[PDB]
Amino acid sequence: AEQLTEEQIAEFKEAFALFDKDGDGTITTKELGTVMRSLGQNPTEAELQDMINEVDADGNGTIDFPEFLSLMARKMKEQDSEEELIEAFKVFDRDGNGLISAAELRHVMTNLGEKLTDDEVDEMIREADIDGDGHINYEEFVRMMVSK
Ligand SMILES: [Ca+2]
Ligand SMILES: [Ca+2]
Ligand SMILES: [Ca+2]
Ligand SMILES: [Ca+2]
Repeated sequence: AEQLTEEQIAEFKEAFALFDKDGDGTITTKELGTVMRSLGQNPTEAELQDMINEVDADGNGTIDFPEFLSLMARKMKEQDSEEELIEAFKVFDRDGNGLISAAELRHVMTNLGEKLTDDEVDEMIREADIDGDGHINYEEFVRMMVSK
């Protein structure tokens, strides 16, 4: 009773069409290459082959539209969970400097209904901190959120 509407499919065909320059229904390493170069990156042939191999489920050396539909689904699913984590990081990082301090984390925990001492909060930071600055940056934040 669901998965994809005609309209989503139509928009996924538009995207496929940008890459499939000659309209044969497949994207080759060299078509991938033409699109990347247009975006200011010039990958070597070996780099292009690793990107296709990643996506090529049947091993025929090219990406058809079912294969691109699979890819696009995994990717946007992933882009959603990254949006969530970036959003939760910017509410904690009250001054926007890239780093959650102990004062910032304690203030947000109190608005979440948890009145924590500075010792409690220092312990929370200490478990998550990797570079030893006593702040949580985004990388340390994601590594804690995805599992301790
Ligand atoms: Ca093609
Ligand atoms: Ca294939
Ligand atoms: Ca901050
Ligand atoms: Ca740190």
